[PDB]
Amino acid sequence: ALSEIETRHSEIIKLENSIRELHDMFMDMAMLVESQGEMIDRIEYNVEHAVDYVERAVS
Amino acid sequence: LGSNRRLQQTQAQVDEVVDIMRVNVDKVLERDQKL
Amino acid sequence: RNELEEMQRRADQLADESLESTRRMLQLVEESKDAGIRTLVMLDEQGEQLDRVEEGMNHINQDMKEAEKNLK
Amino acid sequence: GSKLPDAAKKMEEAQEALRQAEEERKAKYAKMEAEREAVRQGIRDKY
Amino acid sequence: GSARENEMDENLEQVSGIIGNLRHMALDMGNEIDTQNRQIDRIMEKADSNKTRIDEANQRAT
Repeated sequence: ALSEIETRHSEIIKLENSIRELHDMFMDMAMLVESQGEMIDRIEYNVEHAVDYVERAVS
Repeated sequence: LGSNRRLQQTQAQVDEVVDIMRVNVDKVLERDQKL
Repeated sequence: RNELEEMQRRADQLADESLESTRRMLQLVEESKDAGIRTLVMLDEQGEQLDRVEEGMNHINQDMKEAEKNLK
Repeated sequence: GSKLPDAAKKMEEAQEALRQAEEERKAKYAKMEAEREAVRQGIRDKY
Repeated sequence: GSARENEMDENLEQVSGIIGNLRHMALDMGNEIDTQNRQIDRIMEKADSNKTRIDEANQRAT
């Protein structure tokens, strides 16, 4: 009974480590992507000015 | 026990997901370097 | 004897730690879901942004051919 | 009555503010990429 | 014991199901990013092409 629970417990910990690392990746992904999203906002704002300037010049 | 089989699956299931996320990290890092 | 007591006490000890491990796992997985969902929302919203950016690039291209051809 | 070097003074002073806001754009974006590649390579070497 | 087994195995099964959802989310992200990566490469080429044309058109015009 003890030897089985012992070996089972070990596999639980293995599973914990994986999930933990997986979780950390998911978090890093979100933060990293969120950061990138803000750089894109800039590029969009920047381009939209350039486009308006070009359109105004033709007119 | 039967519960060891049940557990063993999850272990392998998570391992897959990790490798998938890993590739996703690779891609987002490439996405970062382009922006 | 305290020998019985304590090898038994260990059994319960280990079992309890396993329980609390699964408790953790549950919260970690749920939090990863929030993270996942969040990420998808941002990516989708950024999708609309990028599409409008490329539309901007196409508009500029149109105005180059129109400005050159017309006001030459 | 005409007392207007004060125009000239505060004019120049604005532009000094504008020229050092250029150096805020320049310096603080230099260290922006600094802290971005730090974050990159950091994440790289942990995975 | 088996009240421990009950709750423990309940959590396990609950986790496995949710892990299934993570798999689905992971793949969606993969595809989403791939699509956006290509889009960024096209925007880089279009921007560069437009900048070359604007340099020429401006320079020649005035």
